[PDB]
Amino acid sequence: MKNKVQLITYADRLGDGTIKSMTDILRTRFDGVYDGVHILPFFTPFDGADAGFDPIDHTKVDERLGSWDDVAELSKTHNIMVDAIVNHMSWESKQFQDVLAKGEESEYYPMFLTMSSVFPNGATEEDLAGIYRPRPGLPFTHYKFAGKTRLVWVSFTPQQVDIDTDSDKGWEYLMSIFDQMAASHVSYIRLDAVGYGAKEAGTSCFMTPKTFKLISRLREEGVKRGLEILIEVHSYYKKQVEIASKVDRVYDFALPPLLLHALSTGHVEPVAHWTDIRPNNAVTVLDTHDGIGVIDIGSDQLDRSLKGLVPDEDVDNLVNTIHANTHGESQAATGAAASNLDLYFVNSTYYSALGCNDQHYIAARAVQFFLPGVPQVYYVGALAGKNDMELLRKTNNGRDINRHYYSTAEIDENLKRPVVKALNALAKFRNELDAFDGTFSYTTDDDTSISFTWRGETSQATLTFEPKRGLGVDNTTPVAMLEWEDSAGDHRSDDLIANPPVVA
Repeated sequence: MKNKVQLITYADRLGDGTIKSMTDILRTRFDGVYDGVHILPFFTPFDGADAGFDPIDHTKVDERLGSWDDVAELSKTHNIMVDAIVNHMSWESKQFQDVLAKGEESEYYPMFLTMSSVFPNGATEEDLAGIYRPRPGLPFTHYKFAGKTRLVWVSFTPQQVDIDTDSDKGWEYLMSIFDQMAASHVSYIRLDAVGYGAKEAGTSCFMTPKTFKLISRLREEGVKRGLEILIEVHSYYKKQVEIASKVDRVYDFALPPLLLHALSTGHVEPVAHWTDIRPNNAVTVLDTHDGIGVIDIGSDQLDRSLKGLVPDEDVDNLVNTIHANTHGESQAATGAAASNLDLYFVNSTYYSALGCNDQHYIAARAVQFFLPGVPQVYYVGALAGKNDMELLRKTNNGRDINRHYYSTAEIDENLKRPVVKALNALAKFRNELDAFDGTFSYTTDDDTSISFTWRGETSQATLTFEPKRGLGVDNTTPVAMLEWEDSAGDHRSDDLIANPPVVA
């Protein structure tokens, strides 16, 4: 994966509402800032229950957004990341509908998992009780094949039926997705829910040895077609290190809450600990299209005795600090859980979660960019966007607080803001200084300071991070200082908003 900053966006929420327009914005408003883009699911339909992640036909661009030719056009200037939903598909798909009608006589019967597919011999209570669940209850719902009631395996909703990724028909379907992505010159494939894609009786059915076999099989199919795969898994931070040592690339989901904690408390030991052990074959983010995940630095949720990167209490204080910093907005957007250790995510933009503090926000991005891994900026954060309470009240979907629709006019207005201009200059710096294509090191005081250093062929840069200096949502003291060396010698910026860095 290219070592340049990327944008994460919906095609329809950045510009006039189409892939073509989104491409226009990227090329004219963000030249040299974002060199690639993750286009969130744009298949048919894009505007369903789960905002693109529940398509009926994964292989067809929603014609309201554009066409595969539009993707191919974009590929001429940007590396493109797209989602491949490999674990399940719509119960309204023609394949599953054919099974409801014809049952075992269906061409696609072997394509879908039932309880019997995994447990042809029965299941004990321990067999079912042990399955790792992203949703309450057991992963089964009732469908009638012809007229016989079957328990279909459903990891998420009853409308999303799990495919047998070991079946010929299942693999044929997955490769039809890969083939279309290759034909339109996609570079990167985000494998959604791949951690659930392998079922094996007696195991948790989540990231088991069979799952890694499945991931390695997808990788090889991808390389044959010019595709690189990326896995998206939220798990206890020790699992994450284990997982990343077996796959090409993962997300760094610990960093977003680690930086909220650091900027709110002044403590840098957790960030230093994570820097020391974290997987470096990573994609770095602060915001995503989902909520801010706190699961990723807390205790293991199956065995709470495995403690996270900060004590349980600091996990709880991180949730409540977002609530305070947003003056209740994220409370309205986040469903309660009777305890914040039971939370998985907090619904809020990252800018709003920091209380809209520009110095803190740019510092957070700077740390992101200086840690090994490919950085991504979510489009709301690219525009330093505040919680969208109007859309939230209109849709009652909590995650829409962080999914504002940006018209081209709103984009240009926000490009006028010094915090946004600081972020664009910072990404340009991260793309243009060859120090980042070199070797990484870091030093630390104890709990006061941590310095990230990249030394390359013709350049060097060191980012010092001191949240202790500017505690408080209203503070204007910089907490990130920058020094670097380029063609024009030694340079320094003690304020990344007022004196954003530029490379010779």
